[PDB]
Amino acid sequence: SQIRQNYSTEVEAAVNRLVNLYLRASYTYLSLGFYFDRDDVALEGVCHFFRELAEEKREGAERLLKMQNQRGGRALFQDLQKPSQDEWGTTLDAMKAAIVLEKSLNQALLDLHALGSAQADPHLCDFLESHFLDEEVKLIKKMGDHLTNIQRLVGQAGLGEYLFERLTL
Amino acid sequence: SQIRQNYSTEVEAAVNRLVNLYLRASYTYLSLGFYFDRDDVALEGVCHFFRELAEEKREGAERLLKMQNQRGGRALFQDLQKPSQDEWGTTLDAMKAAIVLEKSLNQALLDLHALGSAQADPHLCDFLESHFLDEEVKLIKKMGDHLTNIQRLVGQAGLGEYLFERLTL
Amino acid sequence: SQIRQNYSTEVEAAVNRLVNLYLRASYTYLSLGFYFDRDDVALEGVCHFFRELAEEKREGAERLLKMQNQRGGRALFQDLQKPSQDEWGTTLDAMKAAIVLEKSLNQALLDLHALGSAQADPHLCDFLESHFLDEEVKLIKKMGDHLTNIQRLVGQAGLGEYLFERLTL
Amino acid sequence: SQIRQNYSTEVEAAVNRLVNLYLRASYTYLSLGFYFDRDDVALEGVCHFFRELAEEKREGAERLLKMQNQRGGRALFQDLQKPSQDEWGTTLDAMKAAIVLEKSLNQALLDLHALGSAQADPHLCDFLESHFLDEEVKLIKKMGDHLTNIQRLVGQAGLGEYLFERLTL
Repeated sequence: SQIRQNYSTEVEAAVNRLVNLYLRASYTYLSLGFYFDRDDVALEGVCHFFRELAEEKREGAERLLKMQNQRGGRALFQDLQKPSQDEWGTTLDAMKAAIVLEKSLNQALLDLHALGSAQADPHLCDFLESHFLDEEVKLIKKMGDHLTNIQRLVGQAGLGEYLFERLTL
Repeated sequence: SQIRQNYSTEVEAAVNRLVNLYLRASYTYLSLGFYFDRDDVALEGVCHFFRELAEEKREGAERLLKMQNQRGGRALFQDLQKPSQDEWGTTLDAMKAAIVLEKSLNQALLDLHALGSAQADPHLCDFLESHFLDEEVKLIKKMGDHLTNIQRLVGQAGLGEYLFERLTL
Repeated sequence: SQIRQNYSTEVEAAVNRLVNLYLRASYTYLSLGFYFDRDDVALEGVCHFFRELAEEKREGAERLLKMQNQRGGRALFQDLQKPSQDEWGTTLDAMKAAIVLEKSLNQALLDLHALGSAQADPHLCDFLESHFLDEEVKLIKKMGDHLTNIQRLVGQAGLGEYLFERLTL
Repeated sequence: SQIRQNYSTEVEAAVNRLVNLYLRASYTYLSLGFYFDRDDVALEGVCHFFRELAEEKREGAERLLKMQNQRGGRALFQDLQKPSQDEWGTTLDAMKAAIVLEKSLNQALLDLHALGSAQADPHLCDFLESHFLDEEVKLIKKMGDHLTNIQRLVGQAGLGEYLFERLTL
């Protein structure tokens, strides 16, 4: 590549894997969202929460792909594996699964940042810090907040799950 | 002081102690507010309530400091002791601690008013009446109202604490 | 903490100490500001300068406290020690004391950044860089500029101090 | 008087004397203001300062006269003695004379408040507190501030007096 400069093949490959992770997360949130739109689940506020997150993760993947091209790397796409569950249980179960998912994305971000630091790639480090690391920390705090409120509420579970959907989401 | 007139050294000293009390209360409310912002507490309406009060108490201290200078007294600052607790328990526990705190501020206000009356300092008495005594009485009534509603609600405690935060605060 | 990830206990503790430092600085600027509001000092522009800084330092402490909660650390508050002086002398003396104070805050920021780098905590490093390090450098440059102008002016000290307050502050 | 209630003859008489004091102060400020409008003094900002105060004192006297009628007392007017000086010297001399004058008004206000308290006349006490006592304290603080700045400036007296008039008044 005529433009490629200070961009290691290790970072290029790790960026492609992170793209796959973000598209996988988007797919998981798509499944979470439509599960809560089932007539026998019917928690529209929970559906909207996860569908919003599906779009966020997809836009994350696109920003990584744009940056890959800006640095002169080459995007490589792999199969997207299906979400880990077909049915997601209660709002509590779903929010726990979502926190687990975001923490695995955050760890991938941190690992890629460590690689960029080891390769002395400051543009990559700045890119992750500006557009991903703070967003992950804020999102995980929000999900933690939600988890705590769901748990406080489902100590009469049906009533609690309805009130959280109506008054928080 | 060229401007000092009818302003006793006893009142000057008591004003400085009241400034310390108001800054201490501000600090306590700062700790109360961020406790309820913890991910394992997560009651944003309670956090906002106490953070608003932290600002009110700080503005109280500043008004006392401005008046101290207007009368020709000299502000003297002392160490600010840390809040009495590191963790504040439930919304009920926190609102009880807050009422206790405001009643101690109110008693300090009343004692300073009694001193000004004993020293025949009508400007001081009017200053306390216009800017502090009514505000304390209104605030304590509001906290009493909140206490009663929290108590009525936590007769299913988790559900009650969530509903109060969502629908009152 | 359910949300805590890549956040060492050493950083958590250093963040709490930085919160104490910023609240102490806020308290110092409160004392500086009201000193210049004394009827026998009467430099309103200097009072406004330091009172503005008291608010900035308080907002700094609050941003650190918010970030502490976002990462899953636990805020711990300690006694706030009183400012180092009761009377601050001339505008020159006060601006020297203020520069000394800001450089000690800056050094604490730099030490915390070094700790985060040693712990491979890029979210912390980015947080300090975005919200604190540039603000400190700009503020210290401004105080240096002010110091130089005060010094040029007080080579007829009373006249110089009045003109600086009227025409710069 | 059909309407007179809880209004002692001692308070009625003291209100009439305070009216004379306020009209005398108004007259003094009229003389101060036009002295600084002399072509051989020519400090227009000082002239405007004292002429503003002449109007304030006149409005004070009118408010006392209105209150006298509201309580059913009878206004009695006496000769107004001329100001104590024909020429007022420098801005420094004039501001010292003005502070002396305001402190004598303040002491008269405080004495009348003490009389009302001794006569258990709360309407009188409230009237003085709302409309006079705070205004006097603020005005005396401002004059103290001005005095300090004039003194700092006239440590090159002609230049100092010009700069104060131009940049403060």
